[PDB]
Amino acid sequence: AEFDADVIVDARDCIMGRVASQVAEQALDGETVAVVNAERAVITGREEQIVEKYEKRVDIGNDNGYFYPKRPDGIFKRTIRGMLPHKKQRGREAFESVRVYLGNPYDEDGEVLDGTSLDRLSNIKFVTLGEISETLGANKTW
Amino acid sequence: YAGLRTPAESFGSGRGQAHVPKLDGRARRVPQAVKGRSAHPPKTEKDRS
Amino acid sequence: TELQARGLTEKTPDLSDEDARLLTQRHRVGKPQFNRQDHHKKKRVSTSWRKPRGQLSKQRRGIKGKGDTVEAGFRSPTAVRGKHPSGFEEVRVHNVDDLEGVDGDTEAVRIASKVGARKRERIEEEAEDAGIRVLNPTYVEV
Amino acid sequence: GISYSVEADPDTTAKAMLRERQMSFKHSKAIAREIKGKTAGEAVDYLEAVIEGDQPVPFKQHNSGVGHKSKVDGWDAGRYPEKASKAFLDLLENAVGNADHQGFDGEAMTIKHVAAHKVGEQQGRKPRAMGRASAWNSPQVDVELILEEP
RNA sequence: UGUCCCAACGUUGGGCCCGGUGAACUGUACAUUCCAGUGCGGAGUCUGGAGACACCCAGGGGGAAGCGAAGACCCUAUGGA
RNA sequence: CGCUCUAAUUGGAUGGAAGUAGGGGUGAAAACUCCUAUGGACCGAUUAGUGACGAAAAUCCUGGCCAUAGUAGCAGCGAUA
RNA sequence: ACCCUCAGAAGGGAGGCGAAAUAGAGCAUGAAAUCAGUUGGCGAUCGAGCGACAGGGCAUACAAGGUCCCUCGACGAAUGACCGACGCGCGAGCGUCCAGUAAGACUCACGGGAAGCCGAUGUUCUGUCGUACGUUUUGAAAAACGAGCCAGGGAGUGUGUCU
Ligand SMILES: [Cl-]
Ligand SMILES: [Cl-]
Ligand SMILES: [Cl-]
Ligand SMILES: [Cl-]
Ligand SMILES: [Cl-]
Ligand SMILES: [Cl-]
Ligand SMILES: [Cl-]
Ligand SMILES: [Mg+2]
Ligand SMILES: [Mg+2]
Ligand SMILES: [Mg+2]
Ligand SMILES: [Mg+2]
Ligand SMILES: [Mg+2]
Ligand SMILES: [Mg+2]
Ligand SMILES: [Mg+2]
Ligand SMILES: [Mg+2]
Ligand SMILES: [Mg+2]
Ligand SMILES: [Mg+2]
Ligand SMILES: [Mg+2]
Ligand SMILES: [Mg+2]
Ligand SMILES: [Mg+2]
Ligand SMILES: [Mg+2]
Ligand SMILES: [Mg+2]
Ligand code: NA
Ligand code: NA
Ligand code: NA
Ligand code: NA
Ligand code: NA
Ligand code: NA
Ligand code: NA
Ligand code: NA
Ligand code: NA
Ligand code: NA
Ligand code: NA
Ligand code: NA
Ligand code: NA
Ligand code: NA
Ligand code: NA
Ligand code: NA
Repeated sequence: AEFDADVIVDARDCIMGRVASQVAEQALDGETVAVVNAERAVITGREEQIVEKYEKRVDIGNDNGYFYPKRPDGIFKRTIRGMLPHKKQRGREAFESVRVYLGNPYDEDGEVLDGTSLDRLSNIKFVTLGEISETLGANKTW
Repeated sequence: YAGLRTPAESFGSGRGQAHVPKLDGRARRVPQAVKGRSAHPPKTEKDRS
Repeated sequence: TELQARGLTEKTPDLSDEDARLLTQRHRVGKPQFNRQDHHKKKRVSTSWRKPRGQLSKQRRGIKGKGDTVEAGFRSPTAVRGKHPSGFEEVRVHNVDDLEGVDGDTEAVRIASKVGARKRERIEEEAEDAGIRVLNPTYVEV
Repeated sequence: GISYSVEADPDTTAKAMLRERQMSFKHSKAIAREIKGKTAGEAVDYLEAVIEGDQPVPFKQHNSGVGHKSKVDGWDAGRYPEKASKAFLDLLENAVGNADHQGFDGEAMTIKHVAAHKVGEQQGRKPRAMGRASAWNSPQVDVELILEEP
């Protein structure tokens, strides 16, 4: 609820990792960022394998635990954490001043970062974060 | 004979104690033991002339 | 009604341009503490410097982060070695006769701690009249 | 033996002490910590309740194996050191006594400072299996109390 | 015939809470760890990740190659009996 | 570099020595030195000598002390008081 | 001594002696380990050889250290441009000139400023490096060996001969 994002990024039809990479780089420069339409972000690859990885991540674990998100919500955020030294003071700060949302709760339309967009016309081997989540068993709350 | 006036002996291994000669459970004779002999002491024999 | 130290407390020595620069160098550069390795891990191990002898010693092996090892290269500038931070060359003084031959411009005097208050007073007054500074002066209420 | 570790203005201060008391040095800590800042009069009431077992002494440092007590506040473990608490009534009885004999209102005096110190042990020996013997000592506690006008 | 199928309930003394008394083993240091990897090839401490708010009570003992004993086996000594 | 005692030369101390605590300055350093407090009688320097002369270690020796812990035991016995 | 307290020849308080009772009875001094109370720093969302060197927060009576901060300016090793002009390259971009110029560590001078202020000390945060020490070992952080901690003790000496 209410997040003064100096920058709002739209992930729709954007390569998750390429977005995450830049979103990290900015948050570490002190920028408050909000990622919008997570459920519509995409990651290239053969769907079947891609789901095997993510599914393997949900299954990993023991008493100590290995909490892995199922919602395209977390998925994106965990993807971004992996690009920040989240256990240092600086990093945790940069990670906390960032937020990912399902769809868009703002009025403004997010911008599209350069080099993160995927042309659906010249591309068929890719997957939607949402699609991934539905397989993992999440609750399509979007 | 200073420090050598006793039958102290070492129990050897077996009680988690260092191999030091003991008597009535008190270490003795050896140089590193309080009341022990003086390793290299002053000597009458030495020629100080 | 307030304390006032006796003698030329404010006196400064006159140094050639080279000495003064060399003095400033010593004051700027400084030097490592050179404390005995691991003196901070065990109370029975004091700070007094001892050459690490361990065949596997991490210091003796020069592993960055484990401390500097005493070397000649660490010496202070020939021209300023031993000088008080003021620029003066100290002279240990035990009585009034020790004040004889002392250049009040190049040297300052330090009264040994053993000397009593009676003898101190005499030393402190005649030193001043000789244009010499007393590094450890007596504070009298004036 | 100890000496007052704090400075006390004689015109507004009453002093007292216990010497070589063979009691729990660990309970003393607790009790002292607890009653500090209280009024000699509130203090006696408290300790008498502790002795009655209706009030418990927070055991914050020396608490291994100690059971929780619903009445402790902000903490969980606590007991009722009666022996140590009785020794503290004597101390207080003495300080309120010196307080009055000096013209102050004893009971109404704040407990400015109160500290226990372990001054030694009365050494004892306990025979054990296998023809061996071991320690079996008693701690000797000293305790300083400084009352002060409100 | 409760040795077993297959365990149940009960009795007494402990255990648990309170007052009093009051030890010992053990301790290089640090220490909330887990999964992998690496390393003198069997890591709470290295490396990558994961997890982890602090303190306390009871428990049964998985790990600390847990504690206890300078290995009795084996070989070596120009050792002993 | 530092320690003990000797000798020659030469200094300091009840107008407060040594030692100790905290603190300032020098030396690459062994170490030297000063300040404040405590202490209340001894203490140095230079040179030449002297030697039961420098410790973090030896399951080292002796003493003292903490965690363990307000923990185990103060129940178990055909005599349950 | 006396007085108050106390079951009390205990202890405590007040008081007396003495230069000193923090010289009060195992009583000169009174270290370290370590304990109580307390002050500074840190602190119940966060990672472990406990630090070295840098650089920040907070804290600090004097004394024994007195420096340090910002404008400008002087000097200025190695290194060394932007912009603009012209010419190349499919392109990223390069060449020539501007120019070995501007810049460039330290040091200094004028002016202004700081006294918790500079150093330094205590604690804490950040960066870099960092799995004790000694020993055994080809190889030790080692799941190889030693120590709970501290203090004091603890290991090339004498005679004879030779060189
Ligand atoms: Cl899990
Ligand atoms: Cl991290
Ligand atoms: Cl495609
Ligand atoms: Cl040299
Ligand atoms: Cl205790
Ligand atoms: Cl310079
Ligand atoms: Cl030798
Ligand atoms: Mg002897
Ligand atoms: Mg130390
Ligand atoms: Mg319990
Ligand atoms: Mg027997
Ligand atoms: Mg890790
Ligand atoms: Mg063996
Ligand atoms: Mg055999
Ligand atoms: Mg034989
Ligand atoms: Mg001479
Ligand atoms: Mg050694
Ligand atoms: Mg236990
Ligand atoms: Mg019966
Ligand atoms: Mg004494
Ligand atoms: Mg081997
Ligand atoms: Mg020694
Ligand atoms: Na991909
Ligand atoms: Na999982
Ligand atoms: Na004998
Ligand atoms: Na002789
Ligand atoms: Na505790
Ligand atoms: Na409560
Ligand atoms: Na409570
Ligand atoms: Na049965
Ligand atoms: Na276990
Ligand atoms: Na031992
Ligand atoms: Na600091
Ligand atoms: Na070894
Ligand atoms: Na080692
Ligand atoms: Na190993
Ligand atoms: Na022990
Ligand atoms: Na020796």
